[PDB]
Amino acid sequence: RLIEASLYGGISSAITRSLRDYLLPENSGVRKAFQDMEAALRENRITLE
Amino acid sequence: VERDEVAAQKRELEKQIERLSQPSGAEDSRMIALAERFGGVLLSEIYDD
Amino acid sequence: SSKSVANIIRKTIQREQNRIRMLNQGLQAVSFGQVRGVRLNVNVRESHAI
Repeated sequence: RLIEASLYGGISSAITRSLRDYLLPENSGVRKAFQDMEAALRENRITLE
Repeated sequence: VERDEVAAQKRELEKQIERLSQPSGAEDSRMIALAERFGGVLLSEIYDD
Repeated sequence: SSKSVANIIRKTIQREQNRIRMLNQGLQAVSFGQVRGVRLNVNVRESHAI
C-alpha cells in the first residue's frame, strides 16, 4: 500500500482510513503481565469446560 | 517418579518465563511500587530499548 | 493494580505524543500551492480519559 500509493500519488484513501494502524507501534508491555496473571484462571476454565 | 520429575521441570520453566514477563521483566513483586513511592524510574526500564 | 497501570498507560501516551511532535516539526514550512504546513493531530478520547 505504501509503495503503490507513492507511485500513483495523491492522498491515499486506505492510508487515511487506518492512520493509527500505520503511524503507531504496538506495545507489549501493557499486556503480557496480565496474560501471565490471567493464566491460572484460563487453564481452570478450560479444564472445567 | 517420572511424572513428578517432569512436573518439577515444568514448574521451573514457568517460574523462569514469569520472571521475564512484566512490566520490564524484573523483581516485579515489590519493585514497581518501590519505583513510584520515590520520584524515580527503574533502571532496566530506562535501558528497555 | 490500579494506579500503576494508569501510570504506564500515561507514560506510553506521553512518549507517543512527544515522538509525533518531533516528527511534526520536520514538516513545517513546506510549500505546495497554497498549502504551507502539515501536521499529525493527536488527541485523547473523552470516554477513555475519564
